[PDB]
Amino acid sequence: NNLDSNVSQIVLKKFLPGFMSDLVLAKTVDRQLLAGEINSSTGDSVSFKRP
Amino acid sequence: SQIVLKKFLPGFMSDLVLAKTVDRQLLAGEINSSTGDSVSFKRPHQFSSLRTPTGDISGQNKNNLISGKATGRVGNYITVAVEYQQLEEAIKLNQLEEILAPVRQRIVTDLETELAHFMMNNGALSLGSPNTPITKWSDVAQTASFLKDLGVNEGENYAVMDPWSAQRLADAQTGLHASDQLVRTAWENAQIPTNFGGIRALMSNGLASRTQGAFGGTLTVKTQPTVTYNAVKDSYQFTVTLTGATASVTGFLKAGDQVKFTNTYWLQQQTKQALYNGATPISFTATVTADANSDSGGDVTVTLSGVPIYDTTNPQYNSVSRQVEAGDAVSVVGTASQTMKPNLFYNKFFCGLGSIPLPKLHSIDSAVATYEGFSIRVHKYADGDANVQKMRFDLLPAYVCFNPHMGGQFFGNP
Amino acid sequence: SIDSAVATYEGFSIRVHKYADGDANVQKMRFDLLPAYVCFNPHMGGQFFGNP
Amino acid sequence: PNNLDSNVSQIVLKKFLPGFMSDLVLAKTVDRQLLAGEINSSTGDSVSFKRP
Amino acid sequence: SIDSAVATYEGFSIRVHKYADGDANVQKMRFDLLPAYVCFNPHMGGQFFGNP
Amino acid sequence: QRIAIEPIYDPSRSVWFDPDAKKYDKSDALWAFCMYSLSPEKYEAEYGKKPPTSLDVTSMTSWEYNWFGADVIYIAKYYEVRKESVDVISYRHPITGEIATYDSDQVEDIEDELAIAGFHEVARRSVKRRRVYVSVVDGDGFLEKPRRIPGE
Amino acid sequence: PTSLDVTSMTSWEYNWFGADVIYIAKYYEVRKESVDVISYRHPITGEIAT
Repeated sequence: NNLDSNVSQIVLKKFLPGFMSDLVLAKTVDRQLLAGEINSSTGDSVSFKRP
Repeated sequence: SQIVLKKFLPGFMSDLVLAKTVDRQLLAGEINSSTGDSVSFKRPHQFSSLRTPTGDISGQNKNNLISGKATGRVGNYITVAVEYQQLEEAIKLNQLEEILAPVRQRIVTDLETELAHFMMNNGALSLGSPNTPITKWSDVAQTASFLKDLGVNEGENYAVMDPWSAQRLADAQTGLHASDQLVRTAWENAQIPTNFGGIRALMSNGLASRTQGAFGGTLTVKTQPTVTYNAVKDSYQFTVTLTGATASVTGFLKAGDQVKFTNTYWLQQQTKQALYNGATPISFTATVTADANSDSGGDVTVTLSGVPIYDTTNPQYNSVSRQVEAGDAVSVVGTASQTMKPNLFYNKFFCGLGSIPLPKLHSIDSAVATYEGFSIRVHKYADGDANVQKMRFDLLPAYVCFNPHMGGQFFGNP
Repeated sequence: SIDSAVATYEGFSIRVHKYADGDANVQKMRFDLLPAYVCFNPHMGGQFFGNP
Repeated sequence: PNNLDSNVSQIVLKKFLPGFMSDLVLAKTVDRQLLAGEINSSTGDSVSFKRP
Repeated sequence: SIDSAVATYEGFSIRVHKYADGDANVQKMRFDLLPAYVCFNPHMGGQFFGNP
Repeated sequence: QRIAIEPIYDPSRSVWFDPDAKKYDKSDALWAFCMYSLSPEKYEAEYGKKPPTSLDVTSMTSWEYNWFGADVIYIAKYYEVRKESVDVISYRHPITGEIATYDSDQVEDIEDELAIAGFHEVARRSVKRRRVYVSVVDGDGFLEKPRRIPGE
Repeated sequence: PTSLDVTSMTSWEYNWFGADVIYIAKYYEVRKESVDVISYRHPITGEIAT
């Protein structure tokens, strides 16, 4: 009869899994032509010539 | 007609797949004598980012840290008890040995029936029209496609179908053109493979049945619900009131019905972009939990599982494109009052299951019987002084629903 | 046929019984003792108070 | 504002505070040998001693 | 005058700063990463749909 | 390593053999069981406190007997025999005898041989061999993963 | 003061008279404990000695 004070409320130290997405574009876009060309000297933008 | 053989004729038996498929790991040895009647597990955190062109911005409007919970509780007792007169019972009968065999099966059958009821009452996702049965390969591939499109990866999914549906799919498999082994297996044994369209597929004779519940009228939302994360961060349930119903009927919306919000769409949970089903966007759906009637004026209040969070002060927890507001149009899937046996599809981390140990009663003889990985406590005693003996079988389960958005019901579509 | 034991305290023995009700599914315990007093001669004791 | 009271748990330690107690003097001082093991509820409900 | 760190994840570098307000007993952190995009020729890409 | 001899208690209600084996020795048998009792406190001290205790069912006792102790858990050790393909290695160092066939269990790096008293010679012949594994199980799952015992 | 254990054996169809007995028990433990072993290897009159 009315034994609720004996027990305690425990919250476990375990996290339920969440939701994840995928990356395909970042690994397929071109990344070598623009690799460190935007410097402190260059500024906001750079440019490439056209054939 | 007097002499009777000591062998009992064989009987009917169902199969047990749900208890084997659900996760029995997280909730194991957790409801002990100290925790009480409930246990709690944590929830993952999410964050949102800002877009600014300046760097010395040390004073701004930052994020917030809010922690959620998932609560698992115990159920009622599953008890089967018999009384007898020892003279007649021991005339020739084996004193509850021919009772011993079909009682554990009844216990586990009732356990899994209630488990299936719980799963379809708490599931959120829905697919296909209820009337159409399962006939082709797309009806099974769609579950895996949708569940991948939501974004769940941690775990491994399952789908359960009736005995008849497996045969029609195998008949469809029989018509394949190039796989000799598959064609031969389908022709001879009529057994579909394990991996069917990307999802493990299991065939179960025992699946529960539900009746949709009479309804009518173009329902609309009366009052804008409150779906903030502070409100729905502990239970993922919300209460909504609707109009446009009939005058006054009992059982307007029964437990397990699916209501669809037309103008609100699902979101991919991480990218926070809408879902597109090849030709049309996917609308949001919710499941009725308890039976709801309708009073005069067609005002129906109902509690639904699965919440369309669109909080504006904590944007990182949104799950739908737009907020549900007054005047939005809702629909109910299915026909008026037909009864059907639903098919299920779910992730591993959707609903748990556990069992509470039972101590022995003092000065009362007892034993423990093991069946299918479950322990049943059997007690014997002699209450009453009229040649009446009593034996009882006891078991105590515990249930938890982690996230409603990784499971639900699915049907075929034309 | 009832589970029982005894315990001791300050040179006194107390019998403890543990049993249960099956239908109501409850467990109960009881502790019992039985005393006995004698008075040999009333002229060998009493109550004393300080005189004024 | 941080609302993270669901990250902690209400806990009750397994420690009991001290209670109250009394003293036993009279039972120790009075005589027990004469009446010890002399009365059985089965045989009767009384015993007798003879005066000098 | 602020201690910081740099981390790598999926081949991308994120810079983290950690600081605190003195008079309010408050601790704050922040993460930074600067992207840059180029479109060379619009005539080598687009969107495609199924056709009947 | 040492070989010991141990007793078994409650043989009639503990030891179960393969139905197919019909010999007195039980030589023609593929698997076997050995059940023994434990206390919940010992079950907690070993194994783990996380999973509750689930014990096997035999339903043999309580046969006009007064049962008082609900603190006994029945756990069975499980014996199997398997036919496995293992590679033999033949060291033919001429000094102190040449012909010497050995199993892949001992490796020139696992045991510090370092070709001091051994030449690899031929180490490709594969032979099917009879091996015996042991495991510990209950009515719930695997308490200990199977491991081979040194015999036949 | 004296506090005594109980074994619930005696006074069993027997006449008790003296309540002046105290039951005291010795409790034995076995443990696996980490200890540091030291090896003196003095060459004089035998070397290895741990």
